[PDB]
Amino acid sequence: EDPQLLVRVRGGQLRGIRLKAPGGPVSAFLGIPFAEPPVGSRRFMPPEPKRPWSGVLDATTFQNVCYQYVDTLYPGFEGTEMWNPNRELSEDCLYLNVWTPYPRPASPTPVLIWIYGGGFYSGAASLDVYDGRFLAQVEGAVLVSMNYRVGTFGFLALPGSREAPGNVGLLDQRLALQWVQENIAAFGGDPMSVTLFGESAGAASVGMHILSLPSRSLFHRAVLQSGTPNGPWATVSAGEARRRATLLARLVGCPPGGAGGNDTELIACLRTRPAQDLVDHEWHVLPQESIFRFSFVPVVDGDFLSDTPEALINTGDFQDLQVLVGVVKDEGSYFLVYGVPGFSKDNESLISRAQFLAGVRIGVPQASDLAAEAVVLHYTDWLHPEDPTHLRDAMSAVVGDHNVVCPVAQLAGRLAAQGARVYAYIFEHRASTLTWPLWMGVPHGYEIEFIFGLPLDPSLNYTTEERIFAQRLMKYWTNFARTGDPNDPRDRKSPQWPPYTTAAQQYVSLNLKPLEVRRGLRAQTCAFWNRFLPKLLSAT
Amino acid sequence: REDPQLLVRVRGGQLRGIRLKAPGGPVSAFLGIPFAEPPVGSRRFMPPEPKRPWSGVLDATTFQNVCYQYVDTLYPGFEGTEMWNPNRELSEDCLYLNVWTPYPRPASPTPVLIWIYGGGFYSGAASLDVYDGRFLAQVEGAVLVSMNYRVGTFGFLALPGSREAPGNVGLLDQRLALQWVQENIAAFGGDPMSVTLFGESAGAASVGMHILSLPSRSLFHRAVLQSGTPNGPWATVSAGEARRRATLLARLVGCNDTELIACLRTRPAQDLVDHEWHVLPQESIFRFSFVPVVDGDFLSDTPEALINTGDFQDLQVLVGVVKDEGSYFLVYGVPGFSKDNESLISRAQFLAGVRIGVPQASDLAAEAVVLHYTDWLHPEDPTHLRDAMSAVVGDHNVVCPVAQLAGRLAAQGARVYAYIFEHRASTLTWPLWMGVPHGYEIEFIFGLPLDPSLNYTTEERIFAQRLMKYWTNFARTGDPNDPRDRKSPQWPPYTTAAQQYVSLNLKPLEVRRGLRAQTCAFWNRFLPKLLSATDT
Ligand SMILES: C[N+](C)(C)CCCCCCCCCC[N+](C)(C)C
Ligand SMILES: C[N+](C)(C)CCCCCCCCCC[N+](C)(C)C
Ligand SMILES: *[C@@H]1O[C@H](CO)[C@@H](O)[C@H](O)[C@H]1NC(C)=O
Repeated sequence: EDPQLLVRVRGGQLRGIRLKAPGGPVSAFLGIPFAEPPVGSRRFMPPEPKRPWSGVLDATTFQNVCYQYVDTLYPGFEGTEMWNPNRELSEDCLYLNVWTPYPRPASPTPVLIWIYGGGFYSGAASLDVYDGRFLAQVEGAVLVSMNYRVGTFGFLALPGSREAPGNVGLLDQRLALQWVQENIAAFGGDPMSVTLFGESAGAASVGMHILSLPSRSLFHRAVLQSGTPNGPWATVSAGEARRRATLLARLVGCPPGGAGGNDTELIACLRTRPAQDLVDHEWHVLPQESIFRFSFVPVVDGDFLSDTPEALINTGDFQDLQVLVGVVKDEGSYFLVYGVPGFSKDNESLISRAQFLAGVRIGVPQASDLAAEAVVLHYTDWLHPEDPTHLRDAMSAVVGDHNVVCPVAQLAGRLAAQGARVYAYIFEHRASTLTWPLWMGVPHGYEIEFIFGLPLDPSLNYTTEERIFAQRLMKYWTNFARTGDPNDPRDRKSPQWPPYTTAAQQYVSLNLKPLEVRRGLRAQTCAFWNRFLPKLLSAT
Repeated sequence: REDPQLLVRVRGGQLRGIRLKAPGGPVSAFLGIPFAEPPVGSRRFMPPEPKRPWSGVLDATTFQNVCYQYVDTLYPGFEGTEMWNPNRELSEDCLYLNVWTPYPRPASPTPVLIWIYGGGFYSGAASLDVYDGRFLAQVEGAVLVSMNYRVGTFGFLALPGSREAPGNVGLLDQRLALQWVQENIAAFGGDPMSVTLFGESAGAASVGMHILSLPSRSLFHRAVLQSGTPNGPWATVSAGEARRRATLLARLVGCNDTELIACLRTRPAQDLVDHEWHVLPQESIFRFSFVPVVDGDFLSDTPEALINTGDFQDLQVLVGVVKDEGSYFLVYGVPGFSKDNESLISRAQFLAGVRIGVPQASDLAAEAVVLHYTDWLHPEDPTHLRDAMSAVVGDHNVVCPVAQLAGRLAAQGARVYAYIFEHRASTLTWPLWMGVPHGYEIEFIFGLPLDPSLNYTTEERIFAQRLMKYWTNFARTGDPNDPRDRKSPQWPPYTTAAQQYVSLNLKPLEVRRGLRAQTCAFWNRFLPKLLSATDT
């Protein structure tokens, strides 16, 4: 047929499809099974390498989304729907995608592996905003985006157990990585320049790979957008993981009656429950009412993660590492409508003070009273402690800083200090297209469109600057991808992006106006969160 | 034959004053008038008993003894330090007051201004050149009274509940002086119905105490608290602490409460002064040995309690603070600070100094403080660190307690006026790094720049006038604003809602909202909870 859309892989033949990007043709190999479907008695189990196949495996289309909760908060609303599954749900979802430029690159092009985010409970490479055709067509890079097990399926764990040891949604990603290694070669990809890049929980994931030895040998560069492995939401202890597994199990009738004491039977029992049964009780295992906290996520097992990601970034050796890190203007905005009284995407959410005080307890569930006070002290504007507008924006700040920004900063600094070559940024441009209210500004995850290059598509209603902007962004990423320096290669155009350093603390303003270097990532505020607050908590 | 204008008859007898010359004219001055029987011998530690009547004409032309106290020998010969030291023979017999009126004495009853001097309750005197009534008297026509009150062990050593050493006597001395004015001030042309109290540091604390003590409250109508409050970390002590110290000091000099006080009364006054500092419990600064005890008598409850639950509708108050309240004190106990160099310190000193400045803090409380006052972008910059250490001490001990008091008073009916003094005396002898320290506003209020003999500038003289106008207008009408003269900058009341105060500097008045708002919420609201959580 066409040697361009026909490829032999370590397991067998494949057939891609030829996509048409604004600037030209692209080869796309969608739905490549990287592992044997983790269904049946394989559920909660580490993934296994897909067995070799006979004939030509079709790969002209997107596979099934892993089993996960579907958002029903705002039915029909693009702002939420855009994140929901666009393919059928199934426990048989272990496939990855590959975009290569048409025709295949002359020599070993650098590879950009994307890891989607969604609180470790949702997400899919199948998504529109994760369309890696532009970054291949335009920047000529080999882009790979895989699907990994979310929710209970990916992270339910009974630490120490043989049949649900946890973190399998990560081993999924790791397995996709080992694949890209021994197989990307055939797509014109360089198995020597693997640059991982993900947002939210994907970012947190990327971090996990950096912190996990076995994952090291599978990548060389890393980008962590709006998320880290060290936060208050990305991991749970062994005890908590268990307490939530058993509880979820219990709710689903596992085991039935007053029988118990055997984890194997407990999992065996769980393995028989319809997928939707688990998803039904996913949210009932949280210990307190909250936001930006997820039920099933990576666990500190002492295997995939040898110790807390905190303890790891604190004492790891990141000398050789080259990382790109960042954040958006208002991380915490999106999460407010999902459980904080007074907040809706429909009104301006001009909240009362009491609403704000309550909100603080939700957004910071692990906080004792005194610690809550501290947070209130810090975020209240005492000249106007009643102004609804402040209270509103302050709530978004508490959430966004606590969960994303400060942890980012804590990582960046701890990384740089450890030997890493870190680069930081603050995405501040609010897409014109954006359907969420003005009050949320630049919400968690609204940088993707630009990094992926969606504004390049003419049909989509993006402004010309946004297009130029997107290209600029794609440039930084791909540049960081090949070189390990997001800067205009040789061609020293103009503004330079300096490495974030402990002493200097430099990050850049990623927006319409050319680069604009700044110092201190909420330095003051994050000193509160990263230095003080912790000891306030470990006292109370 | 006598000058009819300098001969005054007072309840205890007659007295002759002296005609003084102020820059713009003559002024009458009656100095060293006794208002109490000499608190000596067995009268030591005891409350003041009224001055017994005398015969003949008492000589009220010269200042009297300064109350027995400690003398500041830190920087021998240094004006900025000596300007506060005793300028008359020390003696226990020091209970006298001074009145300054225009010359000739005013025809119409004029508003009285009563000055209570600073000095951390361990020192001070009305004898001091900075507390000179002559300018206020001559330029504004005020009747200015100022008294001496016992300090240190003599005026504040307490064995709560005993008869022979009840404590707070120095505060009683001031009250007695306040009564004396009530009675006798009419004789000089003063109006007993328009008494306005004003003080600085411990002086302002004392003023606050009179506001919070019922008896004293019916002896004045308005008040001005300059860089000082009744509430706050240093102004008062528990009854148990007061006793811990008193008992300790007693033991330190070789001494049943009665039998103890008896022994302390045989000790030479200097023996006491020498040991008064040995009783402090911790390595600190801006923390004094013998201050007002909360006896449940003069002070029914704590000033904190009292300002939170009191009626203050019938009160007009002027409160303020100078731009660099902390500096002066760093020099006294925080390593790395000297008047001689620029005192740029290392983060290590800043850290060890916060424990000096907030001696009562727990490691966590301290760390909370450190976190607040650090510039995390340059946590090592000695300049910022130096400036910051000064703010910790100023905010903790003065600025915030003032903001607290302003809010509580305002909240509970009072009419409050607030300011921040920002001008640095051109003639200032303290290093430029100390900015406008604690006490360097006084000389302007009292009108010293009006004396051409002193080397102030023309602007400074004009400034002094403006301030004297502010104070007197307030002492006169409860409002510091120029009445008829709807001039230019109008000074609005501090309200809990708007939180406005003004800038007292060479430029015209400027209104500012929120007095160290965010920082004071840390000290006032949060720090205490954290403090109690981590307490002993
Ligand atoms: C922004 N994306 C999507 C890319 C990543 C964010 C994932 C976190 C979603 C927060 C809302 C959780 C709501 C939980 N429920 C629906 C159960 C209330
Ligand atoms: C300017 N006036 C006279 C109105 C106020 C003077 C206040 C004196 C400050 C002394 C601080 C001592 C601190 C404790 N140690 C002994 C450690 C220095
Ligand atoms: C916004 O709307 C939600 C639900 O419609 C409501 O709970 C909230 O009180 C509203 N807030 C304002 C400020 O209108």
